[PDB]
Amino acid sequence: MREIVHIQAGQCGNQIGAKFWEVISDEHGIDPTGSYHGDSDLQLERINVYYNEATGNKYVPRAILVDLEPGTMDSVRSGPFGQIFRPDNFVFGQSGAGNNWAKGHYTEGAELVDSVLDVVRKESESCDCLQGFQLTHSLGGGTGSGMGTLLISKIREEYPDRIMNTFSVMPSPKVSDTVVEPYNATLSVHQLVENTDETYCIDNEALYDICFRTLKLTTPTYGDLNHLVSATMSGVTTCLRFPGQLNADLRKLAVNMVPFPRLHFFMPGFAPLLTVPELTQQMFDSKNMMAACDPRHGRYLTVAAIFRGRMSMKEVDEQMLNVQNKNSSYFVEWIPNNVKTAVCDIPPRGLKMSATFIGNSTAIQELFKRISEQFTAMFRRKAFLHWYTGEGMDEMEFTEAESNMNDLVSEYQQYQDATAD
Amino acid sequence: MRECISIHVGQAGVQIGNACWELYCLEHGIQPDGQMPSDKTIGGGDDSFNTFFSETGAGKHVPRAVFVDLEPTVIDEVRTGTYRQLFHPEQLITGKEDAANNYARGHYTIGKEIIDLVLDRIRKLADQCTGLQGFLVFHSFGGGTGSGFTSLLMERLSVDYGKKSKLEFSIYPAPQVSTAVVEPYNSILTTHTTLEHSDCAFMVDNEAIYDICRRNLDIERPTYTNLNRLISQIVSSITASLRFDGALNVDLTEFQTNLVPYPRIHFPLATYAPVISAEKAYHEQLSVAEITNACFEPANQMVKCDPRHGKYMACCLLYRGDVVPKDVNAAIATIKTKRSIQFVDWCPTGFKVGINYQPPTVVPGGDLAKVQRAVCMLSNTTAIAEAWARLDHKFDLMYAKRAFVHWYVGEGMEEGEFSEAREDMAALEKDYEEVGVDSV
Amino acid sequence: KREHEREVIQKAIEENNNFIKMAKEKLAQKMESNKENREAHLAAMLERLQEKDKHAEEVRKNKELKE
Ligand SMILES: Nc1nc2c(ncn2[C@@H]2O[C@H](COP(=O)(O)OP(=O)(O)OP(=O)(O)O)[C@@H](O)[C@H]2O)c(=O)[nH]1
Ligand SMILES: Nc1nc2c(ncn2[C@@H]2O[C@H](COP(=O)(O)OP(=O)(O)O)[C@@H](O)[C@H]2O)c(=O)[nH]1
Ligand SMILES: Cc1cc2nc(/C=C/c3cccnc3)sc2cc1C
Ligand SMILES: [Ca+2]
Ligand SMILES: [Mg+2]
Ligand SMILES: [Mg+2]
Repeated sequence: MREIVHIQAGQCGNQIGAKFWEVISDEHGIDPTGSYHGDSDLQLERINVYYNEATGNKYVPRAILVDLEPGTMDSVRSGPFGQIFRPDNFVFGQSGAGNNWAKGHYTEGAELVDSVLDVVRKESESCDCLQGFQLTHSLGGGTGSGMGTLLISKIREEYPDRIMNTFSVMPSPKVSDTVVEPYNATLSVHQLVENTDETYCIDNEALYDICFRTLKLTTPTYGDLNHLVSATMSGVTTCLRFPGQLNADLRKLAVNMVPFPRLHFFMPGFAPLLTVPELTQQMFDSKNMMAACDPRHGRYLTVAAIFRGRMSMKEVDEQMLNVQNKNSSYFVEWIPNNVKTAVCDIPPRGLKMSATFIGNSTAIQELFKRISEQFTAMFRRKAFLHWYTGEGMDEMEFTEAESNMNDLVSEYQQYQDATAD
Repeated sequence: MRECISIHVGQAGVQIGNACWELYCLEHGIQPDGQMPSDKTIGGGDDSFNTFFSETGAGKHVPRAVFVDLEPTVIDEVRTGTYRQLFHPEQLITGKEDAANNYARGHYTIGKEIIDLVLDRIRKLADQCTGLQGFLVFHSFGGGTGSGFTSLLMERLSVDYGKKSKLEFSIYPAPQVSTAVVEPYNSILTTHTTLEHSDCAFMVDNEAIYDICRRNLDIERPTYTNLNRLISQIVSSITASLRFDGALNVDLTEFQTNLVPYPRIHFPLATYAPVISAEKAYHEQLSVAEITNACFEPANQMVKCDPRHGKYMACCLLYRGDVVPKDVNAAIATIKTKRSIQFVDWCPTGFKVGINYQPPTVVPGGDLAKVQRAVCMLSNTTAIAEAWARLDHKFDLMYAKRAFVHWYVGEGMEEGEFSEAREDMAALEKDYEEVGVDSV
Repeated sequence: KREHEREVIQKAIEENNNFIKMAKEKLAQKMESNKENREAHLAAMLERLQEKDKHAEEVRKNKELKE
């Protein structure tokens, strides 16, 4: 009854989108053929949230695969859980984006956006009561950044009273594809701030550091990074896909997490990378964050913690109270009881118990400051601007995007320095 | 005659309704199919339990109740539960999309789309009454439906039924079981709005009930099921006079006369005893004296506050079970010479006593022990204003930064509604100070 | 005394009726004020999105005037 429409755009968006459906199908007991062969009825109670029930008791993912080139999307169809997706929901172009945000948002991506919207309507009208949308994409590319943010704007027109969430992947020089990524990121953020309700900052720099320093991987691949993304996305969607003490949809989740409309960029966390005190302490550890930001360099506006597996509910409450007392300074005082806790009985694959962290911290300004620093370093010398001005853009639009993100940083700092008295 | 219609709003209201109506059926010997073998009068009757149960030609005893929620998952469990045959489908009303913990969605955006249907269903119940006494509304403070839709309902009920009595059972938000951060907003908003539309409201602090379940029932982590079964016992005690006939029985409206000195001062403090497990109640009988003493222990109150630091304007003792006046009077006399019971100078200090001979019942598989006697104290104390104070302070912390307010403005509300609601609370807290001050 | 008895009971009716009248009017005011506010909120939101369309068309037009 509470459906979610999933959309994935660009290379990064599809690959992390593919891994997402792989992990959650395993948890809901769905084979690549689309049939159910689980063992628990708790795997099907909220199955309609991400899956459609078609002819032959098949569970087809309510997902829409978008890209401007057949390359990445063809790998999905050939890869595991490839035949489970609805073939008509495959909407791909040919000309490509060439890692250009302008081509994604204005030129190439705009020529394909209508054919994508048609697939969105078909999926949305089949919903009893649509919660909203979730988008997986990168901000440092062309299609996922340009056309990804374009899709958001167009959906906002047809579905203004629906929740629009994104799993955005932040660009990093450690895993840098091109060099023009700070531009694409800044332009993407300029759109995300205005047209999204919730945004999960999946920072690539954080993913690389976890794989290298913690997971001991000298040469991290995208498969290694996406393993962290899949586990994280699986965790933040747990309370939505599974029956528990928490009865809330995307909207109710946003109400408790977003105190101010613009400040809706969350810091994902996961543990481990085993007792409840240990699990809790690691969950708040800065080395377990999927965003390269130290929460002890800022303050928490709101926090959402999710525990999975069979454990002591009493002990969970004790440890969540214990961490707030010992770290009171890192939680704003003008928002009483800003830390909420959910518990699911069903653990992730391979683990006895785990914990997923969703933090709305002002320390995330460090992520934006990093992008802005890289942005202004190129924009002050007008580097590679012909890629964008050639598509119709002008320097004014670049300055506006820069000014908006710089404002966002000032806003996070304002509420960080804010006091009760 | 003297029928009472119950209305259960939102998740908290509905699930508490489940516990109460299950408990009622056990007290009156009503089977889950609605049959009552003891009821000899087939088709109807003027018995005391008929104030809460209507009768059909087939001998089915139907609750005079309406369940309303803006989303279906909670009431759906009632439709498929043990007592599914008890309620006619029309009594169970659901929407598709909830209020998302937003007062505005519950009162305006979503609520307006179902409010006419709800009133119509309520009208169908009222038309079956030969002398409708009033309404009992069960809701939470913190939920968008329980706050927003309730206030809309209370407003409409004042129009459709004039000054016909409306009583509230309200769930006061507590961090231990709360999963919403904007509950102080919704609480202040709904309290301001229903204030002039409610004749009497019994607040239930979830933290108070949470503590009692942990302390007195040895429950490590109390669930909603744990809380509600305890809450139902208090509700049963309060409504016992309406549902049972007795010689020593005192009508609730008669207690209400003493409980409400001024229209806005209509929030009684409820205290219940004994709350004890089967292990601890074994070979240990609790007398009238002991359970009466427990009423003046703050750890047994439905609301966390300190009556010792306030003043009494009324004190009612609602006994049920093996209880005679002699023992009550002796127990009261002992208490009056030991406890810190201080009355305001403008009202008598006597204790109004009622006794229902029907002994308490427990739900099978519950934690509460089967006791021979129980008592619920309803007192009007200025100390209950502390509950307003804690809630108002949480309100001020967030509103000073306008936190989460955009969720309300986006659904059509104005900042003026927030400030207006807060000022009303300010006056209310001020009202409780004024009534406690001595005369000239 | 008889006419006083009349005045009291008709004062009770008058006050009860005024309470219903006020409640009905206050509620009608609020539901109307809310409807206007929520519509204006969505009107402003769509107008911004329709402004992005105007800007997007100028972008494609600006590129067209370069070929
Ligand atoms: N005592 C008790 N409190 C409850 C119960 N269920 C919910 N609550 C409380 O109600 C508050 C949240 O409001 P809900 O009633 O759950 O939500 P709702 O009324 O359905 O409103 P929406 O979900 O926003 O549409 C929280 O503070 C909970 O602690 C219950 O079964 N018993
Ligand atoms: N974690 C992760 N990041 C990716 C993946 N593919 C691309 N990226 C990141 O996304 C950025 C490039 O975006 P891209 O995928 O080319 O977007 P596109 O142009 O729409 O296809 C680079 O900075 C990469 O670090 C992936 O599979 N996993
Ligand atoms: C308070 C709270 C909030 C919360 N929000 C979650 C995220 C849901 C989601 C899933 C997919 C896309 N966008 C959002 S999990 C969660 C758990 C708690 C306790
Ligand atoms: Ca009968
Ligand atoms: Mg690429
Ligand atoms: Mg609800």
